[PDB]
Amino acid sequence: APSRNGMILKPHFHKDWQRRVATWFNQPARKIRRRKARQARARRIAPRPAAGPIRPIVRCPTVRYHTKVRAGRGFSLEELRVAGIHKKVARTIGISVDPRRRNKSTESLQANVQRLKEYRSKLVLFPRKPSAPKKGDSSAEELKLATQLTGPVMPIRNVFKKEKARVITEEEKNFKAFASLRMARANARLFGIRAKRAKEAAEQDVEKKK
Amino acid sequence: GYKYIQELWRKKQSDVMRFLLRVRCWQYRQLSALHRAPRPTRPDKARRLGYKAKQGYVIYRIRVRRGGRKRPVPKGATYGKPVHHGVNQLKFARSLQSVAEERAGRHCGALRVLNSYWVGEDSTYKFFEVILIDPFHKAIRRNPDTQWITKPVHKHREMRGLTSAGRKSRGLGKGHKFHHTIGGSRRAAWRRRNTLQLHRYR
Amino acid sequence: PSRLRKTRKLRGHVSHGHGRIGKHRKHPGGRGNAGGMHHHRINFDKYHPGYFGKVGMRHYHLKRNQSFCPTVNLDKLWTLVSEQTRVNAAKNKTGAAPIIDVVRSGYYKVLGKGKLPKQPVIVKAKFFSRRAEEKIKGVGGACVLVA
Amino acid sequence: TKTWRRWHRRVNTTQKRYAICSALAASALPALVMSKGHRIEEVPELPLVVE
Amino acid sequence: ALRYPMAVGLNKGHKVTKNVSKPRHSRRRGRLTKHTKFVRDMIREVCGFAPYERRAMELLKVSKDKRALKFIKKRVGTHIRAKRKREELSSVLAAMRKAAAK
RNA sequence: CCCCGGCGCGCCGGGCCCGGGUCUUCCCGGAGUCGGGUUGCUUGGGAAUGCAGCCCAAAGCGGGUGGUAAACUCCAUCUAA
RNA sequence: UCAGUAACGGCGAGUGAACAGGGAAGAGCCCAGCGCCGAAUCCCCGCCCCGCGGCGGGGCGCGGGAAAUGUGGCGUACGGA
Ligand SMILES: [Mg+2]
Ligand SMILES: [Mg+2]
Ligand SMILES: [Mg+2]
Ligand SMILES: [Mg+2]
Ligand SMILES: [Mg+2]
Ligand SMILES: [Mg+2]
Ligand SMILES: [Mg+2]
Ligand SMILES: [Mg+2]
Ligand SMILES: [Mg+2]
Ligand SMILES: [Mg+2]
Ligand SMILES: [Mg+2]
Ligand SMILES: [Mg+2]
Ligand SMILES: [Mg+2]
Ligand SMILES: [Mg+2]
Ligand SMILES: [Mg+2]
Repeated sequence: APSRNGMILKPHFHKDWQRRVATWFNQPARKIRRRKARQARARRIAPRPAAGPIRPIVRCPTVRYHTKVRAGRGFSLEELRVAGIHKKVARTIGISVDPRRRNKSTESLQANVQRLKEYRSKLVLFPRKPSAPKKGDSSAEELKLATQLTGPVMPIRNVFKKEKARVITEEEKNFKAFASLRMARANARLFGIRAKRAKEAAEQDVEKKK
Repeated sequence: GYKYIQELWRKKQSDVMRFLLRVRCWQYRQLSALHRAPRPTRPDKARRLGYKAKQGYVIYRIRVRRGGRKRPVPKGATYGKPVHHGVNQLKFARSLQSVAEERAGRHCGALRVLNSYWVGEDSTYKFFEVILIDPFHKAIRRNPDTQWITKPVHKHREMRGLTSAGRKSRGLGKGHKFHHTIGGSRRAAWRRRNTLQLHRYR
Repeated sequence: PSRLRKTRKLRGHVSHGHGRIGKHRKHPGGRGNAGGMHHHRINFDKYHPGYFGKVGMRHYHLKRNQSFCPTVNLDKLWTLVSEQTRVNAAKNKTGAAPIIDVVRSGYYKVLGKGKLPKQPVIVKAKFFSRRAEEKIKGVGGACVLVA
Repeated sequence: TKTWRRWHRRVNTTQKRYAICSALAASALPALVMSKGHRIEEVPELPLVVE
Repeated sequence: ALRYPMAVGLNKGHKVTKNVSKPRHSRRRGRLTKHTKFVRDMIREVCGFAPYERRAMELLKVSKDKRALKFIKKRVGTHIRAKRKREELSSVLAAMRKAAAK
């Protein structure tokens, strides 16, 4: 029975919920399991980055988030072809590669190319044969000063270009923003019916001739 | 060549293929319900479904009676609320092809089911052919392209609904149509949606 | 703390705080929100008016991020930039106007409620309101749009 | 008794820090230490620091 | 004029320089080859036509086109598939005419 | 002090005779399946989310999806069986 | 987290997801088909030497089979030859 004044609250407890109860008493006993296997992994991959292969720079969909930048899954084969890295050898120097990604823009394609250059320049390569160096391989002076990098590799940080204070012109003060918004919204909500009404104005006013 | 038998087996409404499918269906209707075939009836569809013409690969032909699943209850009398008074027009949730693959995977329990296909039907029967693999031959043990099937994880793929015809019945997949099977399966989705996560600190 | 609760003073009294005439039975009104239209109508009308019925159009596949638009008012518009930008524009004499980028702070629309300090600004934002733009002209300033 | 009883409590960080600063500001008072029971009648100075 | 990018309107959106690439090889699928066409017609000439395309052809001979399209739509399903099946069922008919014409 | 294993380095007998870049000529796909009707169950999925039975039954610049049924025309998106 | 939300529902009781985003983890691939290659491939038995307690390595057999109703190598939608 409801009291005087309160909420109409619907509790979702009409199923046998006591059987399927999930308690988190092993959360501290699994955080240590994850950390232990994360340092067994950071010891299995000795000089390779501890976070893993480098990820590209990636905008987000969904206008809620389409101004932040993120770390994608891999570098599209287009960006690998521009950077000059075979798609089957990229995965062996810790470069991430997913083929599913497209590249519609260019401002991001060149950003990820510059990213591959900034990684293939920071890359210290060890020679396949230890007792014998090779051609494309960092020299032993690097290899002795080559450490294991912690955290993400080349971390991605949202930056904003600092624009200094200008002086406002009378063309900036002439710009009616709210009117321009309501006008573009009208000219877009009405574009189809306007074009059809003018196709009718041009399909009727021709009959008068023939 | 194989694409000629392929584009031919799509004109099932033609004359030649309605003569062949009908003499096949008549001959099948006279043999046993589950009998071993000497060789794959459709060699092209068999390759497409994974049949290498080498030792160890077996083809069983099996027929199943068409129609829905009458409810196994007394005369009428399904004691319950009028919602569940249905007996006649009910349907089974597993395809007749999965029932063929599991009557083969049960009649011959040593062999591992790979896939199956349709070779004929009539008003009272549907005829399938199941591609069974012998997982202890050496043509399959040593060949590393197919030694996955010999591990104990793939026991009774069709009793666990992992063949193609079975997977087609569990409504799994990626998309906005397959939301009720996010996670392992329908019951592993149901469990996580109907499971109350009670953290330590709430 | 049970030692603070009310069932520690209720030991020894027969009805345990619940009545001699009318007992504490299990569900003497039905379970949950039962009788919203029959015997709990005075309560569902005195306290939850409009709880019964339909209104408006449905929208099947609603996605809550197409309609994302967090707003910021003019009163706390000058709080998005540092203090040495508003006072630097005070001490400024070459008429330069600081550029306040709002979508960089996390708002799309600018509503104009508060007063403004008398100095020019260049407000970059996605959507503007009529009054929010008039309060900016009336102080001298530009309403830049950014798609 | 069930096992989903609320066993653990969470406290605001600024309040755990208020409590730490209040438990340190109270360890430099001869009365608040001689009243907890400690026998410090001959300690040369309360904030006892050593090399 | 002072035109700005706008979140709304007829050309809304942040402005990027749209690059071009070779279209994915996936989209290529479905297109006929000069060999798969030869197999399709070389089996059309072996099998023939369906018992309902033998009827659609006789309905397109007397030029009862609306009924001959409602028949195909009822018999095969979607209107797009019916229209696309009728177009070829009339191209083959003009072939069986430009054949025995001489 | 015993045993197991890994990570290691030599040696033998084997393998394997191998890559990328630019042009040129070529080739490229999974059917009683998709799909439509209808029936039953299921789903938040509402002019059918999914599945299944029965009937019809494909195409290949095609096919599916783009959360309201239908026709027209554009585009996005993958490439099922 | 979205979310007790969109939606379902004698639109009553009640039921009720997904997208995006932040995290743990992080890895891809393989066929049929289409072609190219003297079937270039596989299993089994007999004998030699070793290895031998997870039944293998190498050599011989005008030894037997499977397989042209298609074995092996290249190759699979990110194109490939
Ligand atoms: Mg009361
Ligand atoms: Mg699997
Ligand atoms: Mg299907
Ligand atoms: Mg009393
Ligand atoms: Mg009593
Ligand atoms: Mg009381
Ligand atoms: Mg009472
Ligand atoms: Mg009570
Ligand atoms: Mg009444
Ligand atoms: Mg049921
Ligand atoms: Mg239900
Ligand atoms: Mg997401
Ligand atoms: Mg992580
Ligand atoms: Mg292969
Ligand atoms: Mg082959």
